[PDB]
Amino acid sequence: PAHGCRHVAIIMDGNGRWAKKQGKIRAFGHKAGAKSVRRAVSFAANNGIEALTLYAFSSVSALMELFVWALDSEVKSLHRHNVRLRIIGDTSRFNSRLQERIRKSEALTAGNTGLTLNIAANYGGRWDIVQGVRQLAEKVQQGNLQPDQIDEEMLNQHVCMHELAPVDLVIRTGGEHRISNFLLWQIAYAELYFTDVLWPDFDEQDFEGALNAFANRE
Amino acid sequence: GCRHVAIIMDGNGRWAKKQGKIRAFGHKAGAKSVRRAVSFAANNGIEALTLYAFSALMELFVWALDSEVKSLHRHNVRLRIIGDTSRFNSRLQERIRKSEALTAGNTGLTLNIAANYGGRWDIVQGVRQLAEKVQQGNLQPDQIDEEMLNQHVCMHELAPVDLVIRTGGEHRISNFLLWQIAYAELYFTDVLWPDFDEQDFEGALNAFANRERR
Ligand SMILES: O=P(O)(O)C(O)(Cc1cccc(-c2ccc(-c3ccccc3)cc2)c1)P(=O)(O)O
Ligand SMILES: O=P(O)(O)C(O)(Cc1cccc(-c2ccc(-c3ccccc3)cc2)c1)P(=O)(O)O
Repeated sequence: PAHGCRHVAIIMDGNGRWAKKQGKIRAFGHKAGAKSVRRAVSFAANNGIEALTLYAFSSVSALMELFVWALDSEVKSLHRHNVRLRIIGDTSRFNSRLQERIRKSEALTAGNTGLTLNIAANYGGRWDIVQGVRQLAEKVQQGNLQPDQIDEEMLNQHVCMHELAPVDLVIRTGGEHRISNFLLWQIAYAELYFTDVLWPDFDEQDFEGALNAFANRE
Repeated sequence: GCRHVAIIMDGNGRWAKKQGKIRAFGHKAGAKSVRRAVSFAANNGIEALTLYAFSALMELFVWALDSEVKSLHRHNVRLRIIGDTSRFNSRLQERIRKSEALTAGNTGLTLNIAANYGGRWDIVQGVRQLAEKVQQGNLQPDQIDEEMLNQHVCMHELAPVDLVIRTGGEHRISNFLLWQIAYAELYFTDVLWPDFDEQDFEGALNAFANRERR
């Protein structure tokens, strides 16, 4: 599309600060944050973005259960919106019901032709590089791979989201200017966009602002 | 307290053109800004300063080493070059090795110059080392973890990078440090490298300080 942006990653932060400023509890901030997630996803779909990767930053094993569990009611709506869903992160420690649910959801939306929405859950950028590395170590132990044949491009095939367009833009709301171990390998050439807007208030116009920044930046 | 600053020095050529001068002029001013930045870091107890030049130079590299290494040593600065130097000519490689050997025991600022460096390359050199230990048999694929990999990436022996500064206007890491900046504060300034001075540097350090608090 015109903005030249195919894949956007967002570090969502500030829901709690937002609530507290309103004199409200964290639950209120979560309702507002989900509403902002729904709006950012439709915005992305309606604007020709191919992939949207979302990371919720928290101001632990159970939390990442709730989080991904909530996303369950959302699956049907997402499917109906022709969105392809994927969960990225270490879910190897999640009970196998979730892992099946997760794979059902991924199976279900797998053939949709709209926005590919990647949701981070128990994700870490270093972990991501590590699992890809383990995968190369296996091929070594099997005598199929020679250490010296290992290059960037090869490791690149084993990190999360290798099959999607490379990340063009990473937006971080909430005021902090750090990656906080979200994508690392994948952001080597991405435009980085930091805004003080808290996630609950980040809307279509804020998203347009980031895309135009990227459009003119490149 | 900011212990290790990494800087993506960008803007020399664009700067030259603004003055109506040739590229070589920007370089000259570029190198003076490096001198000033390194003095500033040493002058303020920063443990490590890592410099990445973002874009013959092999002979000039020999010259920067032969000419400045003596002063850095006198300033108790420990010098290290990071990146792929395996293909530079052997004389430059030797010069790099001696300069490093000469200042290795210094205890002041450790100045890391990234030459022919890339963040992905850096992670891959570490991976290859770990693959060797697997091929041999003294490492099980699933024994590999974050800590282990971290022990084979450049600068693992130094304080973790706290602040990455990119001058020149672009808002990208451009395949500079990747594994190492997972928790680093990122500071972008439109100031062109030749104009980046003590005040600009402190501004970034202040940003780090103030933000570290809030
Ligand atoms: O932004 P924070 O750090 O204040 C916090 O809300 C965590 C958080 C960050 C970003 C996004 C979200 C969030 C993302 C998604 C949803 C959501 C989405 C769909 C359905 C239900 C709930 C709710 C909340 C939560 P926390 O739980 O740490 O107060
Ligand atoms: O413990 P509860 O039942 O009070 C509540 O937190 C449940 C909840 C609803 C929506 C989202 C979340 C939630 C969102 C995000 C995260 C999270 C995100 C990133 C890292 C760690 C934790 C954890 C939990 C939790 P609620 O939103 O109803 O206050």
